[PDB]
Amino acid sequence: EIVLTQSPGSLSLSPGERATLSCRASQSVRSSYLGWYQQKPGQAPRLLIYGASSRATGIPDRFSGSGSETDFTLTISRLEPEDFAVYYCQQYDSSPWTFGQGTKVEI
Amino acid sequence: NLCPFGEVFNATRFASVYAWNRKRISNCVADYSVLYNSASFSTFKCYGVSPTKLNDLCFTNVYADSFVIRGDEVRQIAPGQTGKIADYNYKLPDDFTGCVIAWNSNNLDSKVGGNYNYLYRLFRKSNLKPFERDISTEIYQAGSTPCNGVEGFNCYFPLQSYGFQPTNGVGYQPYRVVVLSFELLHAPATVCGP
Amino acid sequence: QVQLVQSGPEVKKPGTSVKVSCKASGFTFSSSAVQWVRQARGQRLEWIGWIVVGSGNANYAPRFQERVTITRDMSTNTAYMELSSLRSEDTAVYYCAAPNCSRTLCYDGFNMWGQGTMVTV
Repeated sequence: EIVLTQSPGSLSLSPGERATLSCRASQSVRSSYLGWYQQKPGQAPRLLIYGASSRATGIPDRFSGSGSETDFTLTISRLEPEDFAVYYCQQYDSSPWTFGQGTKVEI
Repeated sequence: NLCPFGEVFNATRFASVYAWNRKRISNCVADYSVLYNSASFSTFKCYGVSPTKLNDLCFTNVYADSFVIRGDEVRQIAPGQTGKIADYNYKLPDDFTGCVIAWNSNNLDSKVGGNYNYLYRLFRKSNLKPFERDISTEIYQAGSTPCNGVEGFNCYFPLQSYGFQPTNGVGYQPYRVVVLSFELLHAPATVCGP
Repeated sequence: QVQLVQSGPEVKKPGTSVKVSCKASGFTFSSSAVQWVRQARGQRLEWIGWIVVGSGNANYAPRFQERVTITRDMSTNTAYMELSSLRSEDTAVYYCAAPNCSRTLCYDGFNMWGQGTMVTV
């Protein structure tokens, strides 16, 4: 069981400035076997990036990812009104594929 | 004198479809009427030749391809077919000459505890060429990222087992398939019927 | 238009067994694999287990390993998940998600997600 620490639990920030989200792993995880999901309230999650630094299709250039063995970071250049949702990371490296606590971004 | 057809068709354990034995038959007389008129065969379909002219005809080489496939997959061993076996395990050329022979081997291969010895290739980058034998156990690359020899997501074991059970229906019973390929070239026809 | 269309919600009494399924259309199902996750209302997502439909090999998370049987039916392009001995805390929205997979190559991420089905115990 690879526990995924999440910090911060909540994030209150105005639109237009930068944001830094943190996915912390108990032990090292392969960079390729990871993805980020945006869950809007009352909706299914939707993949944004895979392999830490590779943006998935249909996502604009503003979203970006930083890759490292034990540290993973998602950065949004410009906050938009529809981009306020709960973000989750997942590791495909080792079973079970755990999910993070989830960071809520609001204003 | 007589060709060793009996050894090929009475062998105690046959091979898996992915690695199929290739025996070249030469320098002997081939009796076909014992096999053709046998009451122990379920399928005897000839392609490119007539079923009774085999005795008259003389060929340079006879190749016996022996593999175990599942009941529903017997129809795939023919020229111009597609499927898990036809494309990834055993491909015949379009100008195939010979006969495809199959019989029900449920009481020989199936085990009550589960027969897992037989395997078939499930994942391959491209379809096989005619009579191509692929025996690699290399990890399948489903995506654009490297597996590095470790399984998991998008990295799977290419082989898969059949899982033959004595309580399955006819479509899932094991059937042994011997394919007699007739190859003629510019050499003396040392193989001839009686 | 590659989608994954599952069934509607169910409400079942305690101690019965629920059958959930997801039907794929528009893409080559056999190459792909399906992951099953559940999310209770107001909480995080929990990973039940994933199966490769073509191989049929099913992996299960340790907590729910005994009670989940994840099967697939290739003919109908459907992945099945069954939960037994349903307890009151098991009420959650269940999801299924598979990577968009072409015959030659697969997408590195879980692109396609399901609509979500509520299960009440």
